[PDB]
Amino acid sequence: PDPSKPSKRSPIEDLLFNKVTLCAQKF
Amino acid sequence: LPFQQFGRDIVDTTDAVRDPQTLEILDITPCSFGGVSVITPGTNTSNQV
Repeated sequence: PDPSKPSKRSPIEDLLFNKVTLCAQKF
Repeated sequence: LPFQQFGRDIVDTTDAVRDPQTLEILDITPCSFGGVSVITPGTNTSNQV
């Protein structure tokens, strides 16, 4: 984990979370 | 546009309308709703929920 990042995530985890991208209304 | 009256979203649901007299564009949002969950301990312990 990287302490500098506010979310405390590893760089590879950061790229994994940014790579995946997800309507969302009309209940 | 001047010839347009209603509006529809992606799933063909009305979400806008033009006032017949004042000719204003009004948004429509459904009133709030949702589920209700009840949290309780064992009924032999207490009756608070």
